[PDB]
Amino acid sequence: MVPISPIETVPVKLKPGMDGPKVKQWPLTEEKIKALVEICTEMEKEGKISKIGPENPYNTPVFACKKKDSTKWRKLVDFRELNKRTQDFWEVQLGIPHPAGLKKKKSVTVLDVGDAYFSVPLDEDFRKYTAFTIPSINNETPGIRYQYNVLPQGWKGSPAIFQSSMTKILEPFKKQNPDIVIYQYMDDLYVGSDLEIGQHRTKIEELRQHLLRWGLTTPDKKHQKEPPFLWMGYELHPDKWTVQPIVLPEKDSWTVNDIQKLVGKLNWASQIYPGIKVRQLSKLLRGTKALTEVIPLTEEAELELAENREILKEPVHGVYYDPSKDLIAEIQKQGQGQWTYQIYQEPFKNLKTGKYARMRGAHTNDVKQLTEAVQKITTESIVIWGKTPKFKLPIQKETWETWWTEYWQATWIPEWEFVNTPPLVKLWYQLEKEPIVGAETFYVDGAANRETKLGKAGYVTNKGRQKVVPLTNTTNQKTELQAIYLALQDSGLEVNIVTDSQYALGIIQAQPDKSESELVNQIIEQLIKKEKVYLAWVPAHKGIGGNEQVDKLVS
Amino acid sequence: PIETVPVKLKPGMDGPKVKQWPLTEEKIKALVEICTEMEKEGKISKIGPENPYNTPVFAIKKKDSTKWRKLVDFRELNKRTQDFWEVQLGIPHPAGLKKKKSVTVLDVGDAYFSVPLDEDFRKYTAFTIPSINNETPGIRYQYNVLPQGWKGSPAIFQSSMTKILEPFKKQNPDIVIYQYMDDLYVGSDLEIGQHRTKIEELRQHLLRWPFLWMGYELHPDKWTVQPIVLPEKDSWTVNDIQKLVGKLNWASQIYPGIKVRQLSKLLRGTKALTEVIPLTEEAELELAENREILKEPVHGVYYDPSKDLIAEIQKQGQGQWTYQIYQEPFKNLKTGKYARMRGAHTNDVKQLTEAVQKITTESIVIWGKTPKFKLPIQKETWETWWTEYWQATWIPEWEFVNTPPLVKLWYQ
DNA sequence: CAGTCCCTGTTCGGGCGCCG
DNA sequence: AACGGCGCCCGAACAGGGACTG
Ligand SMILES: Cc1cn([C@H]2C=C[C@@H](COP(=O)(O)OP(=O)(O)OP(=O)(O)O)O2)c(=O)[nH]c1=O
Ligand SMILES: [Mg+2]
Ligand SMILES: [Mg+2]
Repeated sequence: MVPISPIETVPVKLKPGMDGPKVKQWPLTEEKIKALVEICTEMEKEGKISKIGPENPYNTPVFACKKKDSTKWRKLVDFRELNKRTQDFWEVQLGIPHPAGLKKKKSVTVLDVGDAYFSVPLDEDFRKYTAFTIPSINNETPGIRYQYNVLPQGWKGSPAIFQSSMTKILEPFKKQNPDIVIYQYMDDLYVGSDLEIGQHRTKIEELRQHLLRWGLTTPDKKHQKEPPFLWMGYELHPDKWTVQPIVLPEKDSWTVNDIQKLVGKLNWASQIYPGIKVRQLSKLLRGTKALTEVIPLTEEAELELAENREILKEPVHGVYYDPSKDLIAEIQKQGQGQWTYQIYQEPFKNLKTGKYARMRGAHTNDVKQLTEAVQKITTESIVIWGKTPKFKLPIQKETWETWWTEYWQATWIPEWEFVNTPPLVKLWYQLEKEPIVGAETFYVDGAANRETKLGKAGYVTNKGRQKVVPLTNTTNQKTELQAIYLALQDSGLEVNIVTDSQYALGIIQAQPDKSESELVNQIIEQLIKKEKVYLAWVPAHKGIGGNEQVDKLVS
Repeated sequence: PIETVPVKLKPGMDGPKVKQWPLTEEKIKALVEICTEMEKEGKISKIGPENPYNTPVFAIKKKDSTKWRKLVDFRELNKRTQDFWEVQLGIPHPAGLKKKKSVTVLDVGDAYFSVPLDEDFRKYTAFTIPSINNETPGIRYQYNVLPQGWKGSPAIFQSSMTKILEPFKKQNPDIVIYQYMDDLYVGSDLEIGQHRTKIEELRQHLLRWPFLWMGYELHPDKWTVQPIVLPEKDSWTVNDIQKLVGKLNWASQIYPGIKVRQLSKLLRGTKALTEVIPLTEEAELELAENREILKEPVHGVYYDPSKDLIAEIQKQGQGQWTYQIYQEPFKNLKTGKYARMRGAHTNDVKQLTEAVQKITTESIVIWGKTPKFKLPIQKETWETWWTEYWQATWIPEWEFVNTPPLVKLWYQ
């Protein structure tokens, strides 16, 4: 006979054709034994745990661990076998609140519900599926077995049920206090208002008693009444916010798991510290699949790590969001496919910063990557503020106009202005739209053998110029690119080039300025040196002009 | 007092589990206001996390409308109940709708809110309203009545809709009425004054039983086709003939009688691209014969009702967009071109959004289906902006391609 | 006409950061 | 040695299309 809590239960079923968990216990140290017998006894008197008998043919092991800078212990059941047989839940936690999205509030209070999962009941017809024995002695007393009447910590349904139950309890209070903002993340509650400090504590006490009607306690241990508030890992001040102090490890020998933690902290730090790079550091995490393997820091990864530590020396901070002012996002190019940006409303008062250094595609250019950075910032800004910022981009209006009007795919950038801060983003060469009068016409072609990997590449021109080059360990695609490279090498500043390679033509028409292929990079270097290049395509094996002639040479 | 029509998913398929995407502030505020009224009216009910199903939701504004409209992306749920709205209670498509001089599209989705939904099926209509900056967890609902944007809604309401439209169809035997998704397609050969008058009479028939006041007008008899055309120059260069032979060779995949023998003979040698080549007597004859074949219709090209429609779009530049609708490759059921749409010369995504909406509308009128689109855009670019410009109550299937223009086939 | 190859793309799962 | 959420950078497995070979 256990009392039913005021919180409405959540009906939880299991996957059909499957039963409950039946896993043997895990032999643990005697320290854990004296840290859980006192818990199952206190929760039994408080109605959070009931005792069962032999009529419950289930069992589940459970260990424990300490807490964050505290003296209390955390009981974490290992429901990994129950989760495989429990129904799937749709998570209502859609993201992480960011302090740059918080608005200015005169009074702020941060709460923390004590015994979050232990104050929300479990489904009545589901408590039987949570059985676990507790031996008092490691090899003497068989131990009386208990069950769960609340949400166990470790079950895959506990977070979703708590977040949904907490919302239903706050819904009536929020309807009675519309001007009060309540950021609800797991058990921690951020409460803000523009009321006076005196009147603010009044509504806080009203909220603490409102939650008390459902068994939710807000103890004074984690009650925050004055800044700086520790919320979501940030330091919240009345007019600014900053990330809690980030410590980067400094080992004399670096392995693989150390860099994974190093790049991780730098990604977390890049949200407010401008100019953080992790290209050369993450470049060390390629190929090697041994987490305990020492990796020496390259000269590029060492200079990259040194410049990041100097950025973290000076303390930085972000501001809060003012809906009366516009959102501005300014991007800079950091080189080597690295981009950094800042989002602000007043100049030099950054709401947050960030980086975009993703390299997608074997061949690309700075205009494509700038477009991708703008999209990443737009989606991020809609998550945090629900609107798109005005952009300040280091690209001329004429440059962008030339790119998007001529590109064959649809592409677009929202309302933006040019900011003249080098290095500017430009197109390094422009293919002609019409053949060039007076320029030598190169008919290029390349063929390779699938078996021997041997091939030829060459050209034939209208002035009688000709070349064939034998190639070893190549492909048809490589010889087609090589043939174009030969035509660019052996031509003047203006050249018409005729190929039958859809592969090669498609790469060059997208005006790439960088490539994972050394051959394409060499082609790009030649295209920049030229003054006019006209690429034309013809179908192969159709007896078309010089394409038929150069086809005989390379095949 | 209405028995709920039992609805079952297709055998071997579970409900939709699609994540909600971020919404702007004005859209969240609109959806919160809309859902509060619908909940007060019992059309939707709040649910918990024990419902593992979810469908994205956002809001749109129709053309020349300042009123927000809730729009659910039921695309996943629709193709998991395909044996219902196509096999059990299907809606016949009239072949005369595309022949009418004027066709008005009326939003009738609000009528579906009067029919209850099968209790065993309401869990599949779950959607989640997001919050800005993740202030609060998602606010989940499920539908208690027939939802807008679900293909099962017009199928179940069809028995009710027939009785309402029965007096009007008897009063006007020449008017063709077609129902697709939340819309009603009313076509007539009457004059513009007579048509709009008869449309208002039909609105009054529905009133005696929030977007009924709108009426998007169409003219399928004015819909044009964009055939493959060949350039006509006074002088031809080597480069001109190379592009021509390249175009005709690709065109031979559609018209098998196209020849390029006499035109390829003009390019014998290794000539400069800009060298002018005079067309021979046989080349004039062969090019003239090819221009006539491009006017002749393609052999064995007809619509198969059991096959999906496919739409390809090409960005031609300068506000020009070409498209082809087909079921089998090189068997195009329709080819067209759009020019000077909204966003021309400034926004590719808005134009592409407009083009997709136009093509889909034509496919509903002509065949009663929505095509699967092959969009010439990067996935991340489309998924960032398309909802900002969407003005339709349905959403077609799409995929993303990247085809560099080797030959300008559909627009010289 | 199939069956490969070459090349490039997306999907996903795990590594890490961070929150509870 | 647990659960859920988001982000990044990584690689393996997979799909898809031109082009060559039997
Ligand atoms: C930190 C943490 C938390 N949780 C779940 C359990 C309760 C809520 C909040 O945890 P908590 O605030 O740190 O402890 P809590 O149970 O609320 O008890 P108190 O310390 O607040 O008194 O999230 C979890 O399952 N694993 C974890 O590692
Ligand atoms: Mg707590
Ligand atoms: Mg070739």
